[PDB]
Amino acid sequence: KPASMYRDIDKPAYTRREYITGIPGSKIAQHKMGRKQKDADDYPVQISLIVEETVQLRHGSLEASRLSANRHLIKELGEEGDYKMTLRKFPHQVLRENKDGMRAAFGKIVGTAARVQAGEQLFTAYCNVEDAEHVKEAFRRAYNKITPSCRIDSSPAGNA
Amino acid sequence: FHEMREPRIEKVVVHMGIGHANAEDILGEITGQMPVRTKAKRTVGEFDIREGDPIGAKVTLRDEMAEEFLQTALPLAELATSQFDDTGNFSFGLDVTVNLVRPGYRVAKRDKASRSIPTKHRLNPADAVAFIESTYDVEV
Amino acid sequence: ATGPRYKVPMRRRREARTDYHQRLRLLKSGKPRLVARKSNKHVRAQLVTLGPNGDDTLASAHSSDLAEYGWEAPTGNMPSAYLTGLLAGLRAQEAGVEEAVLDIGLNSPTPGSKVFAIQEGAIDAGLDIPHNDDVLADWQRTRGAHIAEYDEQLEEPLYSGDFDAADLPEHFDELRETLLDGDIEL
Amino acid sequence: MHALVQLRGEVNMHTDIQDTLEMLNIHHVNHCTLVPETDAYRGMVAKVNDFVAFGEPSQETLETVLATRAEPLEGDADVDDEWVAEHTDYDDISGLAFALLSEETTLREQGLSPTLRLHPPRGGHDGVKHPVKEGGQLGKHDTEGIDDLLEAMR
Amino acid sequence: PSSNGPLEGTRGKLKNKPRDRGTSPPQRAVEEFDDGEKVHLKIDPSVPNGRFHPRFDGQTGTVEGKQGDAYKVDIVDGGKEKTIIVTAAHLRRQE
RNA sequence: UUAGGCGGCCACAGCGGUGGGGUUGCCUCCCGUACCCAUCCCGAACACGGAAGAUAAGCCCACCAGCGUUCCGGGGAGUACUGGAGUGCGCGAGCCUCUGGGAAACCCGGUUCGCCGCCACC
RNA sequence: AGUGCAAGAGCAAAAGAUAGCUUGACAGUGUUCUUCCCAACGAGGAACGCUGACGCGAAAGCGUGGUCUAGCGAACCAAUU
RNA sequence: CCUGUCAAACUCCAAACUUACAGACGCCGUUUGACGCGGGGAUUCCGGUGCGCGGGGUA
Ligand SMILES: [Cl-]
Ligand SMILES: [Cl-]
Ligand SMILES: [Mg+2]
Ligand SMILES: [Mg+2]
Ligand SMILES: [Mg+2]
Ligand SMILES: [Mg+2]
Ligand SMILES: [Mg+2]
Ligand SMILES: [Mg+2]
Ligand SMILES: [Mg+2]
Ligand code: NA
Ligand code: NA
Ligand code: NA
Ligand code: NA
Ligand code: NA
Ligand SMILES: [Sr+2]
Ligand SMILES: [Sr+2]
Ligand SMILES: [Sr+2]
Ligand SMILES: [Sr+2]
Ligand SMILES: [Sr+2]
Ligand SMILES: [Sr+2]
Ligand SMILES: [Sr+2]
Repeated sequence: KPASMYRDIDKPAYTRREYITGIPGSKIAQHKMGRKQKDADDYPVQISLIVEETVQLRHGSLEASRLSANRHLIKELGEEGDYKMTLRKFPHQVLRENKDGMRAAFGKIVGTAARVQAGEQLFTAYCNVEDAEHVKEAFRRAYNKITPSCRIDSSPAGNA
Repeated sequence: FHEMREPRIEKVVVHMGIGHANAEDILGEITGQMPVRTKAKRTVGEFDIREGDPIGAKVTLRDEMAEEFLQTALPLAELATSQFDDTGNFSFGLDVTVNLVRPGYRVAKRDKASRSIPTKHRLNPADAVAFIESTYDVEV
Repeated sequence: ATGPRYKVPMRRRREARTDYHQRLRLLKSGKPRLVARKSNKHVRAQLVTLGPNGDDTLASAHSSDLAEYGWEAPTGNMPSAYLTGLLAGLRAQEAGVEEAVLDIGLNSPTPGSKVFAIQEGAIDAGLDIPHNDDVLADWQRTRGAHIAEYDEQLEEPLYSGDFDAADLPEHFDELRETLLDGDIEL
Repeated sequence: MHALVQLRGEVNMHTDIQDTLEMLNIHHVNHCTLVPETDAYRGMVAKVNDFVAFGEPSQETLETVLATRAEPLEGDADVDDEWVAEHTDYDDISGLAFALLSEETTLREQGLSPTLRLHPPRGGHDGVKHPVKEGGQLGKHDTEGIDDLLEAMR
Repeated sequence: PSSNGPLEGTRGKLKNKPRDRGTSPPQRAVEEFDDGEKVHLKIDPSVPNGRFHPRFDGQTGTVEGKQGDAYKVDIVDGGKEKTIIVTAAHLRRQE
């Protein structure tokens, strides 16, 4: 199913699980990667991937971008590299699909997505001055798998 | 200051938690006054589905009736620190409960302008063990 | 107390001094209230009316100011209560008040009690108050007879401060006799 | 005292906005009225803010417009100093202009129509699709801006 | 609306703000009003009886007499004149 | 109000805490069951009768802000949102400008440990 | 928590519980609102009165069924008082 | 304790705004009689578009 079908916020917030059944499971494997036993404060560099347009990101897309991002951080810093990345959004919005013409059209439940306002941080990483470009590269790959354009903004980092 | 702070016995409640009574007779003798039936609440698997119905009996003693009972009741127990409340109450054993408190306890038992007894005026386990122990027996 | 959503009772409720449900039913009469109260030593009768910023007491009597007319006896008994009601009642009539509803606050409707004696007193003073005779103590008890016979079981005077030995309900009579009399400085 | 001039027609404008203009005595495009600066009138002009041009005019400008467009409550009698003097509580137009600006009287009080029926702006105006701050002609103007408009429509 | 009973869609207007929960003060349930007086109509969530139709919440009517202990208040629903029977508990003087 | 009664508003009044106060005065705790009355058993309570003792409770007075609440300053914020207008921008979801309104969270500093009415009373 | 049953709402010296008593789940007749916003329309419903007769309570007062909003039916005809 | 997120059928908060009544200003009415009232005659009960706010639907 094309994202063009769900990327816009053109429907009421649909999240009440007490009134919705049959909601598919999320495909997002982890929201906290790297060394999560360590605190983000222990790093000199903090880089975030910022969304430039308000949109909806289906859990399938989050998993893909997060995966292709962290996967790179693993390949370049190791299965235990000194870094930590976070996917701060969760897909609360339940999605439908009308899958019988336009009669009784209310769709059946088919998935979930996270609403992201433009300017917000979707992902945020924390690394050492060394692996600053490795995380910038992980993000370049991640924003290629989500609808909107993104800004790779560097927070704590005056080592230019 | 001490006269209106030195403990006393508000009530001694003797009771037999049976479960279906005929035992009223003995309590009426070991205490000196009429006993009261005990009803239960909530249905119970153990053939106890009848909500309201005799299951026990108790007798609340006050003043002399209470002391004249303890004089011959306390010697029948091996009181211990643990066997005491956080309010200064203790119950041993047929159950035998002793409610100890400071003078003006009425302030919380009257109808008009009643009030909760301040924690300072609330009896203490230590303060309780003392009073009692300070009268015909030992502690722990 | 616990949080923003916590519900604190109205002040007179926490203080456990006003039964609001009974109060409402009381006020529905549209008539003034004969507020009957009592302390360990005294008894107080007040004729209260409803007001914009709170109640308005129009007349009242305290068992203490009973002496002011010739009372040397204790002030926390039946004779005391009746006479106090009557005095308050008489003063009520003075201020133009003619009818009332008995408000016994948090006291119990026990037959023959003092709040009921206060009521009988206020009624005899000429005040129209809905009541029931068979809930009022018999005359003699109001006079204080029950106490005399209690002093009969003497061996040791009932009253410490000597007001008398065998006590006197006849004094009650002298006082009521004085109050029902016109003269009297209310 | 502000001078109000309708610059945008009635077609498609909110009815409550159209009734406001009429209450302010304006029933046509290019018609101008003078309104005291009260809280009540303030709300009214604020509501018609997008279909009008307003501001405080200078004494001279008010005098030019009055001379050229003031009218009697009835009739075609020309309005000049002699008319003013022989009909109002003032000696001439200036006395009227001053009293108006100082909000001491109203055109009606002095037997004059509440409305000045101005002429189209000589050389056109700055457009009715944008406010003053954006280069348009709508909304509140400078005393100099208002005078420019009122004079081009004398 | 899915249904059309009197309390349809009255969740908010008939619910008490948490702190105003519980039996209401008797003073306003005994308040007396005079004919001609302007009174705002507002149902008191805690008071069951003496209410008017929720649809009228927010009206400012005119007392024109009483029926028993309740008041007869005149209002104009849209363009229609109606008489509302309502007890003091659900009324408040204007100004 | 050197301690009381009936209240209005119903936490600015709650929660917790510190200090002070009573010989024939007040309120209490308190003493006590012949009576009225009372406990499905208990003068515990309710009710009645009363003053040996006490200010330890309560209560009243003075006060503390840690929690809760009210209001206020400064910051967040004229932000978020928004009534009116536009041949302004954007592929578009949408955004911007002018005009008129305008938060919430939260932080910091203050305020708040009730206010008021009637009656009675060294 | 409980309050018969949806949901939302109401309720703590109670609208909940227990005990005891009681039959107002009463007869007659209205006002008003609702049904049907505005704005006419029936049955049905509710709130609030007057009259009669009662219950309970010391009394104020409460009781026109169940805390509130669902549980309902024209004319003709029959039976019934 | 710290740290990451939400709600058409959540709310300790809370607009713009809509709305009842009143006063003031404006406008209008007392020969153009308004407001209100009674009566005669209808037509009408396929609507559409823009804008704002929507709900359904990939549209
Ligand atoms: Cl009392
Ligand atoms: Cl109604
Ligand atoms: Mg002309
Ligand atoms: Mg142009
Ligand atoms: Mg709503
Ligand atoms: Mg002390
Ligand atoms: Mg375009
Ligand atoms: Mg047929
Ligand atoms: Mg039949
Ligand atoms: Na079909
Ligand atoms: Na039993
Ligand atoms: Na309430
Ligand atoms: Na004390
Ligand atoms: Na009907
Ligand atoms: Sr849509
Ligand atoms: Sr992209
Ligand atoms: Sr005792
Ligand atoms: Sr496109
Ligand atoms: Sr402002
Ligand atoms: Sr009912
Ligand atoms: Sr609306």
